[PDB]
Amino acid sequence: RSDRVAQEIQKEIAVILQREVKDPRIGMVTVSDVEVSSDLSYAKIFVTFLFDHDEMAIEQGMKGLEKASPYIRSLLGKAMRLRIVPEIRFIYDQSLVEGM
Repeated sequence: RSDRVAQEIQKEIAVILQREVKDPRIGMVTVSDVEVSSDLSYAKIFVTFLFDHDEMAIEQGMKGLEKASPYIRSLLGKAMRLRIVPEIRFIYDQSLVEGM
């Protein structure tokens, strides 16, 4: 049943990340996927940043995301109305992207 939670979190965390994260060095934070453990206890949030050329900026953005994790879990909780909100971890997705 982790699929429903993962799908819901992807939907909702996308919205939160677009609205709450404002850092010009990384730009829009996009959610590429979400995986949730079978026990619905943990979630992995794969993300990419609009500006990905400065390695130090990417790191600072990933630290900002971890520092902001408790607040982000609180927003998910409100958005999803879950009794137990999974712990969350952010992972930068280095998968191949074309775009154009």
